[PDB]
This record gives sequence, C-alpha cells and structure tokens, in this order.
Amino acid sequence: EQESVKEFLAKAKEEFLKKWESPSQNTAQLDHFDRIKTLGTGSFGRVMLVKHKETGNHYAMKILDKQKVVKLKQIEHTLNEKRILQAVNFPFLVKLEFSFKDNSNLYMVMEYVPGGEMFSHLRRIGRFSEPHARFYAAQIVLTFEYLHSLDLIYRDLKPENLLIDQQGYIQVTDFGFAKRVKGRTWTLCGTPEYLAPEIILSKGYNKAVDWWALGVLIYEMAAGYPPFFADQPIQIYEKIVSGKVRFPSHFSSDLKDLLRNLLQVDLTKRFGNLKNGVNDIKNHKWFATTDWIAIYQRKVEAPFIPKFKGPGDTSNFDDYEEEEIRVSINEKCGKEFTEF
Ligand SMILES: N[C@H]1CO[C@H]2[C@@H]1OC[C@H]2OC(=O)Nc1cccc(F)c1
Ligand SMILES: N[C@H]1CO[C@H]2[C@@H]1OC[C@H]2OC(=O)Nc1cccc(F)c1
Repeated sequence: EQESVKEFLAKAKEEFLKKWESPSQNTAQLDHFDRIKTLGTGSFGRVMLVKHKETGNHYAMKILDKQKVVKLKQIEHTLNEKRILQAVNFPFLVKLEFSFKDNSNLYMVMEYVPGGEMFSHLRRIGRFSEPHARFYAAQIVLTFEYLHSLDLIYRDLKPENLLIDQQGYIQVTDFGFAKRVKGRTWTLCGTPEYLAPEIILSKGYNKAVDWWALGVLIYEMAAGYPPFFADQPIQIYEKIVSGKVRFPSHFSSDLKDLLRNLLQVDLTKRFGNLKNGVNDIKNHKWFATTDWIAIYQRKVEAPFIPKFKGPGDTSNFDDYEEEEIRVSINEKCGKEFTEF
C-alpha cells in the first residue's frame, strides 16, 4: 500500500481515539429548536426536521424514548451509536452537531440532507446504469476502509440508509447497529435481505459481513431489486445460505465476477476479507475507470443532483402523522443512560 494511504489511516485512528476516550455530552436543549415536520418513524424513536431559533440553521433531530429503548433491549446499541457518531469524521458520513437528554428522551441532532433516501431515487428511475452504481459503490468502499481501520463494523448497509446531498454525493446515516469490535461479535441484528450467512447461522462474525452487504447493495442498484427476497424471513434465509444467485442478462461480465466474490458464502474466501483486504476490491476490473483520489476529494461531477428549493425543503421525504414530543415531569431510566 502507498505510504500516503497508510499515513492517512494512522492519523484518522489517532483523531478518532481522542474523541472516543473523552466523549462530548449535553451540548444543547429542546427549547433551542422549532419543530417543522416528521421525516419518518420507528418502533422506539422518530426523526424530525427542526430549525435552531438563534442561528436559523436546519437540522435532523433523532428522538428516542428511554423507556421503549430499555423494553426492546437496545441500551448498549443506543450508547454505541452516539459514542461512535461524536468521534468519527469522513466525507461520506453524516455529521453529529449536538446531543442531549431530558426526563423522557435521548436526542441526536445531525446535519439535514435535503435530497432524501437513495432508495426513493432508485425506485423512481427503475435501476441505475453501471457507471451510476459504480460512483455510489466507490464511496461505500472508501467509507468501509475508514470505519474498519478504526475497528468499527457498520452492520446496516441498505439504500434506505444512504442520503443524497446537494452535490449528488452519499451521506451514510443510522449508526444504531454500529459497534467497536476487536476479533468477533455475536448479536443478531440488521435487515433480513442484507444479512450474511454467518449472522443467520448464529456464528461469531467480523467485518466480512459489511462486504457481503456491499454485494447485496450493488446488485440492488444495478438490477432494481435485491438478489434474495420472499414473503417470509425464513424463506429469505434459506436462499441466502444456499450458495446460489441468478444475474440479469444486462449485467456486464466484470459486474458478475465482482458480485460472485462479494456474495461468497464462505467468509474465509470473500473479497474484503483476504490477505490484501480492500485492495482486492479497489483493483478489480469493474472499478478500472474509478479515480479513487478524485472521489475522496469530491472532484467528480455527480451523475444526478436532487431537485429541491432550499435548505428547509422536505419535498424528497414523505408524510407521517404528527405526534407530540412529550417530556415527563419525573426522570425515567436515569441510571441506564448516565454516560449519554
Ligand atoms: N424510510 C425511513 C427511514 O428513513 C426515513 C424514514 O423514517 C425515518 C427517516 O429518516 C430520516 O429522515 N433520517 C435522517 C437522518 C439524518 C439526516 C436526515 F436528513 C434524515
Ligand atoms: N458530512 C460531514 C463530513 O464532511 C463534512 C461534514 O462535516 C464537516 C465536513 O467534514 C469533512 O469534510 N471531513 C473530512 C474531510 C476530509 C477528510 C476526512 F477524513 C474527513
């Protein structure tokens, strides 16, 4: 590997560990913001577009109910998420600007990304051409090189978690399942269509599960649908562990070869997890036209720019029932969330 890549990753790890060992806490409060619109929801939390009252800047505020986090066994995962987000720094990761808690909730306030989900644009167009898919995939390869060098596993890659910014580049969001791992880890988590065989089989697993999920993502971007699907998760799991996959005839031979090596059921033979690491991917024939430095420096003109009117436009997100953000007059679950 070139010495400039080695020195870049060594400095990146030094800066991450300084923030990891001394996390920021309590850097705003709720009545510093005005609420604008709910951007979507979940079982234990929501994301809302908000405006900061002094500066006028827009942000995306993720709100988690402390009692529901405890009930759904997500305490350690919520603490991982905020500790990792406040310590990372890379061109294709969403930025955490503030965090705080109150009697009822935890809050993570991130920069707002007005182009919306990659998934929305994929379904509007049908499928991405191979040059368009390759522009997005190169950004994910560089982001995993960075996260894996910090001993982090991401564990939720899918098109709904990749937002498109005002220059047409990716911002990765949702670190709810991310974790710092030396060696192996064991938690069953993720989305069914994207799970590697070793997660389904309850084995001890490692960063190779993120390279499997990159194979699922590139297939989905280039075909318009993922490689393994069915009405019941147990049927999806049976197709994943089987060791077979069918490719559309319009795929190039170079694309098929790359996908057979990422969607490799034996984790000890999978690209990204061999002696040469990420360079088996960067040097594959499917990426021969990619300028890795130009992508990192954001100097390549993007294939597509989202249509929106300004920094507070919500037209690329969809519509949800608007509910209260209620805060109890008594403190809930204070012990469990002391470090947040
Ligand atoms: N389809 C699901 C999943 O994404 C949607 C919808 O529910 C929640 C929504 O999440 C967001 O808008 N998050 C978000 C995070 C950071 C910045 C930003 F601008 C938006
Ligand atoms: N969406 C996030 C990330 O890019 C924006 C925004 O936070 C502020 C900016 O920080 C960066 O450009 N970070 C960065 C730049 C060069 C090298 C590197 F390793 C990280």
